[PDB]
Amino acid sequence: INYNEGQWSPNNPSGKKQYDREQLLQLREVKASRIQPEVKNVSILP
Amino acid sequence: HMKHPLMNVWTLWYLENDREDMQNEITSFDTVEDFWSLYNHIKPPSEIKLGSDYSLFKKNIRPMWEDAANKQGGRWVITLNKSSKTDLDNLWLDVLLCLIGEAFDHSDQICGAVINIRGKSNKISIWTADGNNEEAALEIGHKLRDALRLGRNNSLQYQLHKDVKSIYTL
Repeated sequence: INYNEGQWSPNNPSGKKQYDREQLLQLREVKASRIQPEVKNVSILP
Repeated sequence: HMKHPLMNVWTLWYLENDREDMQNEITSFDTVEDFWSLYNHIKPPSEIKLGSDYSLFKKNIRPMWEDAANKQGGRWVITLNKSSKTDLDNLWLDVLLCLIGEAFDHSDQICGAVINIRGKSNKISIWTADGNNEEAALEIGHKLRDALRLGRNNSLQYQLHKDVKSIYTL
């Protein structure tokens, strides 16, 4: 995705770990975001 | 593999209404991708049982105002005059993205967020550390109003946990 100057990115590991709403939502569809997580309670699962 | 790390570790909580014992620690995460891995596989706030809560707090802060981390703080409360599936899910998710993304200048003052599903009314709250830090509370409040496009259907009020009067109203 697009990154701002000074922002953390794979190309800029020293950048600030601050992300905008739009940037965060763009990462919602990557493969790592689609893996099922490990959770203790089940009632909140669809 | 190449995940985007978050500035803080976050823990998701789920309170199920019944007779502290009902606060349940769901899981913790510290990257953007691990957050979406969690959010994409759990019920949205519009689908959880009446009387339940979701909470997202920095690691080892419990969603309990009497705990030392929250005792001296307050909360920005968002109310919906007319509730709907769309506003509930969109507002909650947008609040979570503000938190994990560190969208506020006063990041250190944010403890977490809570959404109460209470049927005919619903509340979304952002808990801060010190209710006397006027600069931080107002900066967070103004950011919420803009980032969430709050308007006529909403009221933005800052209330001390110890208190029902409000300290600020936006």
